[PDB]
Amino acid sequence: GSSGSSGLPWCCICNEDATLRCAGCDGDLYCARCFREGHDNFDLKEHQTSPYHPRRPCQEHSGPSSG
Ligand SMILES: [Zn+2]
Ligand SMILES: [Zn+2]
Repeated sequence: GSSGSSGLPWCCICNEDATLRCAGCDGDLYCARCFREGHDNFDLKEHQTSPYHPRRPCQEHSGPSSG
């Protein structure tokens, strides 16, 4: 498949805030959720991701949170 998405600055899944960039998926920017959701079982062994940093589109100003 080719005709589809081009490359949003946010997660290619939710499009809220991408914090990772999959090289195996054509540099597809993913988040810490959608990614660890599916990109945690497949042959990710090759899908080398990187700490992508967009134009602070949907960034946050707080420390660590749980819950
Ligand atoms: Zn996402
Ligand atoms: Zn991938």
